[PDB]
This record gives sequence, C-alpha cells and structure tokens, in this order.
Amino acid sequence: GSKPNYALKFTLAGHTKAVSSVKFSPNGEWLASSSADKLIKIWGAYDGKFEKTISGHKLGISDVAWSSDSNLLVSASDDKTLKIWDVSSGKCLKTLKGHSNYVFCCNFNPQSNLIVSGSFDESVRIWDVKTGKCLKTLPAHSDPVSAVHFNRDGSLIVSSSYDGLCRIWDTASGQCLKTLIDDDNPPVSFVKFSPNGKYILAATLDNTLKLWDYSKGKCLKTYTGHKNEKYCIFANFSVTGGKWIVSGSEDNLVYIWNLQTKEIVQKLQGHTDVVISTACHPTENIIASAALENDKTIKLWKSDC
Ligand SMILES: C=CC(=O)NCCCCc1nc(CO)c[nH]1
Repeated sequence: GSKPNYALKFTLAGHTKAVSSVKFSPNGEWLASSSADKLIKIWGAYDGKFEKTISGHKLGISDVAWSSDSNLLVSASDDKTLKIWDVSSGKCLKTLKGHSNYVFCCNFNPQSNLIVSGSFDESVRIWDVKTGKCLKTLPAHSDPVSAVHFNRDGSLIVSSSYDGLCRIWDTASGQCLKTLIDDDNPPVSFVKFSPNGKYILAATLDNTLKLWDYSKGKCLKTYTGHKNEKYCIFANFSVTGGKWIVSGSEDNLVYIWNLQTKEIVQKLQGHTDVVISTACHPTENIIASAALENDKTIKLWKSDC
C-alpha cells in the first residue's frame, strides 16, 4: 500500500551497554551491531538468531560497517583505532592506528579497497584495506567528525561535524570539492549520500533532517516531527518498498517519512531509550533499530509495503 505497516517481529538482547550502530550485510544474511560494551555481535537478519561475538577493542565501539562482499567488517573505537575483521573467523585482520582521539564513524568504499574514518581529533583518514596503512589524513573539520560516507562510484567522500559544516572530498586527491552546509551552528550530526549519489541526507541537532542536491548545493526536502538535539542518530533511505526516510529519535521512537511528501507515515513504539541507529534491509521491507543504555536491545520490524 501507500504507507508502511512495520510491526515488531524480534527483540535481540545481549549487549551489556548502549548499542551504537546496526548495519545489515549487503547480501542480506546478517545484522552487525556495535556497542559501548567493546563488542560486535552478528545476528540472523530474518530470525534475529544470535550468531557470534567479535572481541578485541580495548574501549567502546561507536560504529561498524560491512565490505561490499559481506566478508569483512570495520569498527571505530574509543581506543583510537579501527579494526578490520574477518566475519567468518571472527579474527582481527588489521588494526588501523593514527587517529589521536576516539574514532567515531567509518565506512568502506564500494570497491572495498579503502576505509574512511572520522574522529574526535577533527580529521578524516583514508586507509588501505590490504595493508592497513593510512594513505591520507584530511584536516577536514574544526570539531569532532560525526559521519563519513562514500558515494556510489567511490570518487567522493561526504563528512559532517559539530563545527556545523558538511564537506565533500575528492577521494583520489583528498582535496575539498564543496562545503555544502556552511553554518557556525547547528552541529551536523549525520550525513550520507543517496543510493544514486545525487543527494545528501543531513541531520542537524535542531530536530531537523534535510535532503540536499549535491550538484546544485540546494535543500530539496526537510523532515521534522522527531527529537534530535544531542546524539548522532543515523538516517536511512528505505528503497525496497515505498520510498521512505527512516530515523531514530530521542523520544524513543523510529520515525518513517514519505521522501517526496515529507509527511510522517509511521512511528514505531517499543524502545525504552533513545533510538540511536536504524538500518534498512537491502532486499526485504525490514528495519533494525537499536537503543541506548536504559534499553540495550535491537528490534527487527517488518512491513508488507
Ligand atoms: C553524541 C555521541 C553519540 O551519538 N553517541 C552514541 C553512539 C555513537 C552513534 C554513532 N552515530 C554515527 C553517525 O555517523 C556513528 N556512531
């Protein structure tokens, strides 16, 4: 139908501190979760079945991301490192050292030969997956980096910061192409490219999501109704059914908007703390949501539409 009907199917318990991120594997089989408890957990995407715990970070994890082939994860930790993991063995393949403060956000490029990271040290780093060597350090921002993401062909990186800026970087040179958002405030708490790489979805700590045209550098859509003044809450393009924007909220709800009309089409109730992270399954109408330390659970929601 025209609106989704997401309903709770599974609650995934096991993290012992706040969950920080959840991500579906590109092949759809797995959900990965990261937590302040220093652990990564792997779960079945369709039945929530616990698969394994991946351990090694010395302090909490703020983000985890999948390689394009679903075989590797990268994690960003308060221990100032990223780790690359073999999902099948659970083994740490590489430790990426160079940031001078907490690593907050990470992602592979589509090629999955590079990792991008953002840190409280105000830099963005670009890493070689094969060697674990730092290829480039970008003096990207003047406050902690809240998000980093590659576009569809890997030629661009978008970054956001508490400095109030969203910047787009040429991957190959590390040089800045555009400052898309240039305000002193509010903090930009999240950014990512649209699936086709033409738009950027940006969260600001004034309870606002905006969809930007990258080429024109202009705001096309605004999404409001949720609460977001403190946390770096992820947002998603839902594309398997109806075309939605999905975000967590500091009122403990998942918000779903119609991307074109900007109307709220569903609010998912169940969590008992801030919904910090949401993920949309690559082929099924399935949302994963995760909450902070009063809750510490992940929820799987399914819709017919
Ligand atoms: C204020 C800090 C805060 O939001 N802490 C919660 C755990 C980390 C969530 C998280 N958000 C992103 C967006 O790139 C990465 N990791």
